[PDB]
Amino acid sequence: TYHVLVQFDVPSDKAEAFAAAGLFDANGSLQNEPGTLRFEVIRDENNRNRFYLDEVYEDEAAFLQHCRNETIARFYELIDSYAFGPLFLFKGYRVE
Amino acid sequence: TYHVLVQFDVPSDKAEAFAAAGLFDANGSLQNEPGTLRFEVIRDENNRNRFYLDEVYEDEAAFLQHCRNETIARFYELIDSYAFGPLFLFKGYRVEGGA
Repeated sequence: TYHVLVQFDVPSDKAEAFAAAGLFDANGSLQNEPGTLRFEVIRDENNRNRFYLDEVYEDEAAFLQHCRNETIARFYELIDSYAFGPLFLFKGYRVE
Repeated sequence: TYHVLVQFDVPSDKAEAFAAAGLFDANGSLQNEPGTLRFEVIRDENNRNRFYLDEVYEDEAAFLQHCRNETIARFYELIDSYAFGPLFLFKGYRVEGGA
């Protein structure tokens, strides 16, 4: 499996809005993309502005397909006015 | 849930030894620790030396329990001579209720 960790920063008063947008992305991607296997939104325990998306795909091609799909485009429409990112913390493969 | 992302760097000739140690840590923690819910070893797609541990716990207390248990202690005994880390990339809480 192909694991992609993404980091975003948002104004503190936009944190709840970002989290909703992240779950919108997760909901739509998991449901409609056969290559998208897991998609979690994580809030930093102390940094008031920082969130992480922990994404799992069958392979890199599935991630590139996600990048070309409608849900991620809808996600960016929601956050574009205020968010900073994506910053890719890593892309890698699971050691099974 | 409480999510912890850990990063390690190892010399190239110790990458297989690190993976074996990480697989021991993941299987030993998941099998024996009721608060340890998920534990994945991930190798960077290009960086030959870099590994990540993606750990999920019931709450912060369960991570701190993991930290005081015997599985992690043997993991560090296996990797001490060659590894660089842990570097904590993040600790955080999952936003719940999604599909």
